[PDB]
Amino acid sequence: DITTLTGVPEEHIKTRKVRIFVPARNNMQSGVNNTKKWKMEFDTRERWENPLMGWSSTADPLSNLVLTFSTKEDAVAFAEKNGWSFDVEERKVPKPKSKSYGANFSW
Amino acid sequence: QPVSEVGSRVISCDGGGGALGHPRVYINLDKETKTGTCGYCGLQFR
Amino acid sequence: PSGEERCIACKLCEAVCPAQAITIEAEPRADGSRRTTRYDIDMTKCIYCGFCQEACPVDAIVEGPNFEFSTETHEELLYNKEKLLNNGDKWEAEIAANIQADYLYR
Amino acid sequence: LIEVFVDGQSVMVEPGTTVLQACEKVGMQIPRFCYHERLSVAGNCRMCLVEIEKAPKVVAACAMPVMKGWNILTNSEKSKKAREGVMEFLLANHPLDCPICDQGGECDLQDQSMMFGSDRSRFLEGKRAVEDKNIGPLVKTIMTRCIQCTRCIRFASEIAGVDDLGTTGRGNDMQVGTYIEKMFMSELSGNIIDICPVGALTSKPYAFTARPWETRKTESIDVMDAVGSNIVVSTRTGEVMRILPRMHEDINEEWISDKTR
Amino acid sequence: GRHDWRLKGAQSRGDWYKTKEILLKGPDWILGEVKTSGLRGRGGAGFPTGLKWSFMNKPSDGRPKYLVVNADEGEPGTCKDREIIRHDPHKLVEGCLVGGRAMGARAAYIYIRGEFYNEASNLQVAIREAYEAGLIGKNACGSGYDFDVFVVRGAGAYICGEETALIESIEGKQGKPRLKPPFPADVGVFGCPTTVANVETVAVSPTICRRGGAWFASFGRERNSGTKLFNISGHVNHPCTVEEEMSVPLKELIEKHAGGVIGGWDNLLAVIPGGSSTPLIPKSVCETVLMDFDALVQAQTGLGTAAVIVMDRSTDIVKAIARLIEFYKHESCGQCTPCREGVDWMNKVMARFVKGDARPAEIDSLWEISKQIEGHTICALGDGAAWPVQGLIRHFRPELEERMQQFALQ
Amino acid sequence: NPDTPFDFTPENYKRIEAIVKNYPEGHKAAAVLPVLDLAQRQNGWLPISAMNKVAEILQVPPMRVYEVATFYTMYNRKPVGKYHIQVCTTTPCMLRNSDSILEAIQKKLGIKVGETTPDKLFTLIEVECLGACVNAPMVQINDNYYEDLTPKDIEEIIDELKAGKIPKP
Amino acid sequence: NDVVHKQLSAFGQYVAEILPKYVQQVQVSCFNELEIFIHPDGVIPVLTFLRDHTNAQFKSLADLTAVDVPTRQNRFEIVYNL
Amino acid sequence: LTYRYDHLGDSPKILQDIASGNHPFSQILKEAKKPMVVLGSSALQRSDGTAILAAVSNIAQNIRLSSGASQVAALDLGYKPGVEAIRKNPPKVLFLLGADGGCITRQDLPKDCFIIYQGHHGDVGAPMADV
Ligand SMILES: Cc1cc2nc3c(=O)[nH]c(=O)nc-3n(C[C@H](O)[C@H](O)[C@H](O)COP(=O)(O)O)c2cc1C
Ligand code: SF4
Ligand code: SF4
Ligand code: SF4
Ligand code: SF4
Ligand code: SF4
Ligand code: FES
Ligand code: FES
Repeated sequence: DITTLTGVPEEHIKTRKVRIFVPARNNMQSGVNNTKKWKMEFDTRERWENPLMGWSSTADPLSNLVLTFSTKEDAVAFAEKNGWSFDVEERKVPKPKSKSYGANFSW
Repeated sequence: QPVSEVGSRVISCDGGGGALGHPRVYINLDKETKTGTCGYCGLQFR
Repeated sequence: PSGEERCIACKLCEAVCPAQAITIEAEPRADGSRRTTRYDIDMTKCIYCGFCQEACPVDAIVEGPNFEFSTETHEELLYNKEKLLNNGDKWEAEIAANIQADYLYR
Repeated sequence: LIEVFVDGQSVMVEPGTTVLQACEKVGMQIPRFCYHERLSVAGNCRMCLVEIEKAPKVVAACAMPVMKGWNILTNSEKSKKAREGVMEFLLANHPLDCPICDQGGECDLQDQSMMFGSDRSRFLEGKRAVEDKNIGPLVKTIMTRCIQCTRCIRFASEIAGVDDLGTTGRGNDMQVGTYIEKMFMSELSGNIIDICPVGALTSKPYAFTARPWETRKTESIDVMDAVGSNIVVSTRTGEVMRILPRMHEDINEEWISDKTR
Repeated sequence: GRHDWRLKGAQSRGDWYKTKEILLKGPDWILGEVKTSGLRGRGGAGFPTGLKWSFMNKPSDGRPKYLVVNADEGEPGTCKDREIIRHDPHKLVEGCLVGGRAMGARAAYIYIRGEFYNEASNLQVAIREAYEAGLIGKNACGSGYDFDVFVVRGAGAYICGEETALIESIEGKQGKPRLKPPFPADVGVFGCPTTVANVETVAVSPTICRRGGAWFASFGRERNSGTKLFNISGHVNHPCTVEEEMSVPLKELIEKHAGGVIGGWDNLLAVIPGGSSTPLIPKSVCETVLMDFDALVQAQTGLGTAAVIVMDRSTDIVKAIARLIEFYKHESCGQCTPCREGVDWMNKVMARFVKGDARPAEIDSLWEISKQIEGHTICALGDGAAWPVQGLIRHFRPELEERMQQFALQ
Repeated sequence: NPDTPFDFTPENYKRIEAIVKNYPEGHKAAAVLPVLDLAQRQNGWLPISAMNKVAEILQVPPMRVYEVATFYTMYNRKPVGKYHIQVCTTTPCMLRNSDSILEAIQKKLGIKVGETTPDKLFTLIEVECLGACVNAPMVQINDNYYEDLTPKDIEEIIDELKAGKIPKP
Repeated sequence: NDVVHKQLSAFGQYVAEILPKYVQQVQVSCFNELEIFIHPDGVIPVLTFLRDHTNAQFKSLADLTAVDVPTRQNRFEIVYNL
Repeated sequence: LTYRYDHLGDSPKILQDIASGNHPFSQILKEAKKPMVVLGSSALQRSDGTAILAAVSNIAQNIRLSSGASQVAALDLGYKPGVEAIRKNPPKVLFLLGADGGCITRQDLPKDCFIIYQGHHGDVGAPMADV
């Protein structure tokens, strides 16, 4: 634990959680590249609206933060070094599937 | 604006001039039941 | 020249400004043409780099020749869409003159 | 299960199975359009051409099953010239609509144009363009941006089960639009807005409202059904924009309903 | 074989005779009689026909095995099958029975162009007589083997000339040819294994089964075995169908069978063997090339199924090629992209060429863009559209260029 | 042709069954192409209702039927004239001067290409290789090749068309 | 240029042999930039010799960059130009 | 439904009949590998839902002998009956969302008009609910 070393206010090592996962493919895309490699998104908090101009004014210190990884164990251990609450999720690689142009012409 | 009409078929609308208007686009006129409004220009055709 | 506005909310002016001064919120025209609802910008954050000037495919937003508009109150800096149009109305012969004199080099 | 060489390294690939699936197994990714797993293979849109280790002419990656210790140079120069070759053809008619087309943020055709397609244009004539075919409350057909990966029909006949829409005509002028004005309503009509390769078919209700690089993409699950399908909700800052399916083998698998969408 | 299309006329060809004997209830020897005959594809494929048919030899697997003659009149310059079917249905029928037996095939559908209505009808009549004599069906002209012919009509689709496209045309699906590797040899119509053959091949097969197949081998070059019909057309004195030895030089067959060239001009000029095959410059065309297809391969050219397009310089070559490419552009379904869009592309340019409005540098790109299609489309029609143009760029460049500048003066 | 009306004659049901027999029992869809021809043989034209009718007969979805109706050239969504002229346009006839032919007929009717005569009896159409390539300029009008054409000859044959009889000459 | 890539290569080998108590690897970025690794304890001794002549009279730090990376058993990754 | 499938008759009829193997369909159900019987939630009401469940359960028993939202969550934690059939009128109902069941009847309301409504739309439940 390195909580004292980081200047981070207690609130945000406490009352919020990281949410490790390998990101899903954008489904509009047929691409696969961005899918791989663990990342460490935090939970969303409140974000209201600017009384003037209608801007999405926001309070939380660290909403936009996000971090890539090569391995999940490294990620969990990472947050543990930070003393972080976490929600590890499985890599969900698609099952391989059989394909056949001629099966379309059975009968 | 008056609706421009041409006896041909497909036409190209650049929004007026070359390289000062919207990207060149061709507005089809397959259906005479409706005008051919330009995507960017907003100018109808038939 | 038709009197129609040029902007078509391809919204990449938002997507290329380094200061991200721009904020856009398009909704469909009743006619069904793409349009902005609240194009806005704030000179408080804009750095006058002229990336927006380059970026627009329909050449809508333009970095105008006017260089003086120092003002009393911060809230005035944060231009609304209507304000930009009024600036486009005030200067149009002028701007069209510059672009006319310049575009070949682009 | 047969040994097969992806460009260099040996791979003990499953018997049969398409060359595409082989390189997918090594993880290298062939450029694609018309093919789609959870759909069906087809020979159109020959953007997947790849070069055999020895046989002089390239073959569609999703066509030929691998066998007998094949080697395949995905990065081979002749393959690359092939891909540029095709891409110029696809771009020979797709209308200059990127700024307005609502697919503009992530249309696969753009990225394929970047990664592979030659940058100079060298078409110098006149694009064909065609009238719209109105279809229902939802989908905003535009066509013209159509590239005849039949895909959507292979969606309809093979999953929605409706075969109302289909290809029509020959050569250029052939159209994936259904003949006759009749509206196509179905419960899986919404998912095509996902499936459609380009902006030729995009959701009217969400149209114009937002751009892909903007929205944050939260993961969760549907509630309109107790079926509990996984999803990617997408919000442009403090407000939901659009829903998309998130693939999951036990349930939705890349699909989603429609009332939920 | 031109005279009397009825069975009475087949008697001039000697009818069936010992055909019942040919049915020894096993292809095999006749199959060998085919393989030894050295016959190759008359569809312009040129594939070893006996080898081609041997592929179906495998013990049934229980799915009924079929046969489908590729009868069509789509290619330009090609009117070979017309007078044939109009004047000798029966030998074609006998070939259907013999070769259908060669597959052991249950049946023989035969697709036609729908334009051939009247003789699809007369064919239907002669086939009806074939049922009347007990020649076909149960037992079928002796030997006791059942076999079942049919003849489908078409409807204005030259793409159906391609075999897999035709198979796909049969089920009521559009003439959109299947992707490889499944084959009619593997999965043809419906789901059952099938096969396809040019009218020449099937009509002449029983004659291989009577007169020696080695006798077939005797003619032409050994790798260009046998004989073939030769249409002659274009600037020619007496245009006509003429079957002939494969090895025959072209100036020979023209200046003999065809009534000769109209002058020494065209001898200097291009003359196209078939259509999809490229035109060739030389005053020494035939003087070099021999009509047997391999000799044309020496000339970087296909046989084109032996249709012949004589072309005098009274006519500009460019107008002809352009109109040809128009003929392609109207027809190619377009399911595979490079064809669908590239062919139209080439037409769009050729228009500028006949206009002569094009800048010269374009031609290289054209020749370049042709390369892009040249191997890629899923079926040969795109390739067939591709080649001739490459030949034209290979050759008659100055005509093009000078046409360009002379327009450029304006 | 507002989705109405159409129905087959009984003799036609007879014929279509007689040819539907020609296909293996597992898949009747193969019957689609010939059947349309008969409708074409009947109406002389193809109202959409007829397509729906055939579709209902073979149980196949109407859309596949439309695919077939459109994909081919011989079918005719627009009404044809009592004599639907159709004529070679591919190069070998051009080498044999098909131009003088088409120009002769055009000089006659005054029709320009695909437009019908107002009398609605003739419909000129330039046509891709008829496959009768061996022979001189050629024309066919509803399944009837005419050959060794001379521009006056065709005119004479339009005359004989008005005489109500034709050979195949 | 091939030449520079050669000289840097050989020189990398040269130092690799002169003092291999710690040079984990002497990768040459293909655009002519040599860059050896060091065990963290080994910093002073290497750099020391790096000023000291043999050819390594690489005087003056250009910089002391500190690339970060969340992964890895130890995240921070220090770098010394010379 | 889009695909070919056998159509049956009426509840107790075809159900209890196949359950007693009166239906020929019961036979094909017998020879079938890993049989799946699916019963919709809609059937569970229909006046006598329990009877329908009993019939389908018997079919399950037969196969084995031969051999060869706001719903499933509550039953994961036993909130049955779940149905409003306990009543016995009980004052002060507490809607989580009366937009659904508020369409039914407000019969307890004359006895007690009060209804806390913890919804997220003004639909149905809100207008007929205090607090
Ligand atoms: C009348 C006719 C038209 C043909 N048209 C085409 C065509 O348009 N495209 C094509 O690729 N092949 C075409 N072919 C060739 C077929 O694809 C097939 O390979 C051939 O007919 C069979 O050759 P074989 O008779 O030598 O076995 C045609 C063949 C015939 C007889
Ligand atoms: S570029 Fe100019 S016009 Fe196109 S969207 Fe951004 S601002 Fe609106
Ligand atoms: S001015 Fe320069 S910085 Fe401010 S928005 Fe336009 S481009 Fe981006
Ligand atoms: S979506 Fe269609 S139009 Fe918009 S960019 Fe991608 S390709 Fe060009
Ligand atoms: S519909 Fe969607 S898939 Fe079918 S062609 Fe048009 S774009 Fe490609
Ligand atoms: S390849 Fe090109 S031409 Fe041959 S069939 Fe497929 S599309 Fe038609
Ligand atoms: S997917 Fe291989 S051809 Fe389009
Ligand atoms: S050449 Fe034109 S029809 Fe035969």
